[PDB]
Amino acid sequence: PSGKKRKRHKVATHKRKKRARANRHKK
Amino acid sequence: MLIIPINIDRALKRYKRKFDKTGTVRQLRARTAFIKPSVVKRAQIQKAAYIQTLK
Amino acid sequence: KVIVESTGEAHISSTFNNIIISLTNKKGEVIAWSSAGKMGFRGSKKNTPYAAQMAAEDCSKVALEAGLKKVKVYVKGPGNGRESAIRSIHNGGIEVTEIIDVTPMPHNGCRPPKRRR
Amino acid sequence: RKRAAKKRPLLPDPRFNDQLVTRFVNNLMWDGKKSTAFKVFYDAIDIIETKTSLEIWKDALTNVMPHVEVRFQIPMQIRPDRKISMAMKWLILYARRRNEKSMAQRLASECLAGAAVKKRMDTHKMAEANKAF
RNA sequence: ACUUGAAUUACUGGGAAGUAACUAGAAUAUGUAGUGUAGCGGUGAAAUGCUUAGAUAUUACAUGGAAUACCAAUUGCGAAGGCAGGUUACUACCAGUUUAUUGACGCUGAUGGACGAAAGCGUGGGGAGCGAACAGGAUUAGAUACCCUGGUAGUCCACGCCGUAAACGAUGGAUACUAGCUGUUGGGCGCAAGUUCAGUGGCUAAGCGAAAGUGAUAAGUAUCCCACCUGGGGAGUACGAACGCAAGUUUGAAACUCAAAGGAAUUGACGGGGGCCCGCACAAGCGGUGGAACAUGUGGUUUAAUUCGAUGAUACGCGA
Repeated sequence: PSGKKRKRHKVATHKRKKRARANRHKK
Repeated sequence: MLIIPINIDRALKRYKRKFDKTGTVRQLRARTAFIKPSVVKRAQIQKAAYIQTLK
Repeated sequence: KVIVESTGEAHISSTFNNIIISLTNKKGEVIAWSSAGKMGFRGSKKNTPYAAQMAAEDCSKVALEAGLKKVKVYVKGPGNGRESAIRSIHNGGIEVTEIIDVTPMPHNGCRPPKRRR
Repeated sequence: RKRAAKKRPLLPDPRFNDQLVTRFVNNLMWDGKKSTAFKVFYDAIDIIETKTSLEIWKDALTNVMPHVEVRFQIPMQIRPDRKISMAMKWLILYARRRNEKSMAQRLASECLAGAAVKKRMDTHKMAEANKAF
């Protein structure tokens, strides 16, 4: 199919990953 | 090895064509880079399919 | 200091960016070397038949006036110049008796370095 | 996609009945004036009578004929005929830099066989450098 | 009660099917020794880098690590992940057929158990090449990237931990029917032709499908069981719980907002996709403009007014 539908699911899973990475070592 | 006994241009052309025939002028340009199995296994299913549709 | 008995070899090691010719005694002791980059060909023209011919002829009539008459040329590596590196030695005195090619090929030995984009 | 060429046939001159003199005066012409160009050429070749005839001029025209030109800056032969148009063009172009009095006077460069051979020497020196192509 | 389903046994075979232990060569790297002098390496071109403290190159020997060119492939095996130099030991599985044997002992399967690419985590070794992060050189207006030179973790081994992939045939497991043509793998019957089971590809009829397509190894016609779906975003998010050393995995909402998201195919348009052609389009040659002074046109600034319009190619010595 088209790639636009699979798109934005890379951004939604990258922003959460980067947020969880930047919120580590917080305690 | 490619030992070849022995004019000089005739023997040189014979050696050059034997070197081109033994499949090495393109064998090293394939080893200069790294081809992982995930990409080396599709150039077979895309070549066999072409040879089959060319029959 | 090295013996120059009249039986020797010429190792022509070429690659994708240069070529090196080495006329050597029959025991591994190098007599006279030459390179395309040595013969004032710095640039993208090191891998060219003319550069290979000039590099070969540079050492041809240098090792000639030493006592070398018969050569057993060993060719190694890909790249242009393997033709006009033996052409302009056999056409410049010293006579060739073999065109043995000893290009090394690994049997899946090491990992090639990171295919370039 | 020009698909053709005609070479533009020529006709000889009365004096010297030669076909190269016509090409020379044709390259010498300015603003479509052939009579004054012929006059200037005749005065020049008569001034050259100091030291033979136009034979020495046509042999000096040979020293300005290049055998290879650079045009990755690859060298190549030009043509069996464009040699005697590059030679004439170079001679006429470098004879207009001489700080003499008249055109027939500053055209006395055929005996300089002098800004004409320098061009051929520079062309050969620039073509022998890029010989690996 | 029976053998057709199923399972066991006997004979022929089949494989990169697993676990463990030995062993071989090519190649790369390093070290020692011999020869020898000004380069080597790299790029679209360069530079960083190694080099007269002897590099690159060549010969001989030694050390160490990882992977196995040719065979080699729409091959074969495995439930899947996956499995490739050679040898042995310990196992497992599958196919065909003259057997003999039990007699429905079968299919699926929520909770659940086991296995499960790569990356990642803990402990102890190893570390040749490659190389996240990182350090320099280069390109660029900038380049925390592509390119070049180095390089740590890692990649490897012995015990473990998580349980995630485009884990794909984007097609759950069984059984039974329904046209052919054409290869190939391992068996049986064949003196050959050829025939019959068990797997693996391609073309296509009917039939299905919105179409692309599928098509006897169905996405064809039926029956059984399991899982999943109910507009897009919010959202695999919030809260609670379980597991894990951690990274994280599994389960999983709502408030709010829009009238749309989406699949197949068609015509055009475009591409720093391909192929074939044309034009003073480019390549060659000549003469110019942009430099100077003058004439008109226009923009801009002033004036009581500086009449109006075109202000890319297709306006600016134009209407005039």
